[PDB]
Amino acid sequence: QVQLQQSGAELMKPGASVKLSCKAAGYTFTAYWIEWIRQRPGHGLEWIGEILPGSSSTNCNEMFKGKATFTADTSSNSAYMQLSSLTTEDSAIYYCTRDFSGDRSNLYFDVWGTGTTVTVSSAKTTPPSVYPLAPTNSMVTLGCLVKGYFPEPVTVTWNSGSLSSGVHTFPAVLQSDLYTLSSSVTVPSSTWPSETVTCNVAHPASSTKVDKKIVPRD
Amino acid sequence: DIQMTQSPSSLSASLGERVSLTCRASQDIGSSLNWLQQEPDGTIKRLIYATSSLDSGVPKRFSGSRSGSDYSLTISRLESEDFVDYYCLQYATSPYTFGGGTKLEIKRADAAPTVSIFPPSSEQLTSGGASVVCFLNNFYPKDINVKWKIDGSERQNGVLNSWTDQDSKDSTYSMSSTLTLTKDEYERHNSYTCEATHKTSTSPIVKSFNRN
Amino acid sequence: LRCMQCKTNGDCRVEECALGQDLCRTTIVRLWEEGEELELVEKSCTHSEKTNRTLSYRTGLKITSLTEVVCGLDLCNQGNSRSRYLECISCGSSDMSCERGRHQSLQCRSPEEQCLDVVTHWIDRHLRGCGYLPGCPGSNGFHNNDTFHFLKCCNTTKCNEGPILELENLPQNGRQCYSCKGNSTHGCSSEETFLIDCRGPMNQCLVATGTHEPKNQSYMVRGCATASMCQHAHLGDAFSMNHIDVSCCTKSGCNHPDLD
Repeated sequence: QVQLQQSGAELMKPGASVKLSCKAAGYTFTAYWIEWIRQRPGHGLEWIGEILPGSSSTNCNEMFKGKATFTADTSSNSAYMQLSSLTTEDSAIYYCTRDFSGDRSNLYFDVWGTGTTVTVSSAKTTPPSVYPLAPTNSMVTLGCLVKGYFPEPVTVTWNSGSLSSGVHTFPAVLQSDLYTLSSSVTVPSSTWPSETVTCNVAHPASSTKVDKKIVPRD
Repeated sequence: DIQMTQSPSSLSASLGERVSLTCRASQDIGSSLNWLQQEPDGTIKRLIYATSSLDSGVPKRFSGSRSGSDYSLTISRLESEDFVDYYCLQYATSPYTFGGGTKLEIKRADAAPTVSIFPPSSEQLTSGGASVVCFLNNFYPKDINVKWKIDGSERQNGVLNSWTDQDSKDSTYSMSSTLTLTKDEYERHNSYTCEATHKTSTSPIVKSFNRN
Repeated sequence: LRCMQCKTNGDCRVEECALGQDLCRTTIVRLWEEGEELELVEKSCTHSEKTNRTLSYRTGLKITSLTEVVCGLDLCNQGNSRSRYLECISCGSSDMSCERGRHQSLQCRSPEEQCLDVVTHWIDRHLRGCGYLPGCPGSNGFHNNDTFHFLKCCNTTKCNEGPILELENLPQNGRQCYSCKGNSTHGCSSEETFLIDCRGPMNQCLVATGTHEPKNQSYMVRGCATASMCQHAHLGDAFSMNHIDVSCCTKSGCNHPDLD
């Protein structure tokens, strides 16, 4: 089968360069241009550039002048893209696809890598500050707030997964150089504080797994 | 540099309903426009190549067509699997360009948002800062917006918002409005409130919270 | 009118255009062939009812790329990465590639260009690829006792595919028009004229007169044609005619010399 295999997610200090790869399989590697497409958060797809192995020939969108730099190793059926002098705004997913060199429209942009994440930031591995959020006739909603962590992701569960009921976990937003997210759970007003309710926050990067139960305040 | 103007940016529909989206070229690009489909997990697959040619395995309800500068992707009998993002791609001349994407929605009944306000925990107050969280949960359509009130006063900075994709169980949305602050400035005033209005209530819904 | 005049070698001058001439041309031919782009350019005065036209096609590991461009102004023919608009089947008779089923894909380089399919028998035989002729979207051909021309033209992907058009496999219209070619003396004379059975979409009775551009004689033809083929421009390049008459009609035999 035909495949485009992409390098791992990269966590990067602004002002560095990183070399992403797109390893091909299943077809005559040199017969097709390899295309790089950026996709920023909640943003759309943009075209970075391309390179034909095994040639000295490449193109790019003008905007990525100085940033994107393309090479390829035919021995290894591998294509590369360096992004130099990184900033905040290089934080994006990056997909690779293929574009046949010859004429035959059916072979253009037909198969796709599943993308590489590049996240660029100043901040260093930081676990989350899990603060609890306590207060209808029938239902009572409770909350657990994960603030000020880095990097993504965290897993949040309630009563160690047994409680998957009225659970909403929101995607993180940057408060400072750090992320921040909240999780809500909805349970019967008679159930709480009859039985205790606990949010369970794991932040794999910092080897963390912290628990916090919800209790009436004053 | 050619540009493609895609629409609709967002579109809601039901099962069975036929739908169509469009990319308009700023220059002639022949029949060299392709259509793309992106899964919620980011996975990108190609559906239509060369304006009208269907990909292998793509179900025949998907179809392509040009009219002048408007190249239009069309789906006839919608399936649950179809409600995803779509993009067009022109490859006539480098630099190649994409549409601004189209997000596809399942059409369901209206639903009022279950609002909830939450004062800062003492553990955060210990660290020094203070956050107030408004949870707006389970409402359709997405047409809604937030307001905070500090003794009445709407606040500009400190607010942050997060939204969920359309829930795959009830088919609704949910929102997380968060109001960030610190010691001195929070340790002052006596009423905080997260107000928001939806299509289901003429009077905005409110959660008047006094810190005592 | 005066037009730049340069031979293949490239020695140039200003040609005072002879009486009648009112257009200046620039025929550019190109041959890509495994890493060598070969360009020849002719310029001169040229006769009217001519239009900008181009044909590009693939012969095996080669690409032949014809182009001509005209205009009415004095010295108008003076001075003058990857593009992809339409996938077109291509081949040629110069290597019996069109005659066989070795039908390569050629991508059109310009937005105007369309997928073509021509057949030319008297006086390459078969051609397929990318090109432009005015008002092209559609097919139009012609045939008589000996001559057979056709030119299909389309704007969708791989529309110029399938078997090679032979006049023989086409049906009979029912239309019968008169078939002749030559001058009204020894040529299109009334005994020399005769009835043939029209074919395919060529169901118009046609007569076309004019003058053979090479030698200053006049020249006439009759036969079966499409409606679109009924056109002052199209006969002047299929037979090098100009200063033309083109009459068409749809009664079997409305061709006849008596009926001119």
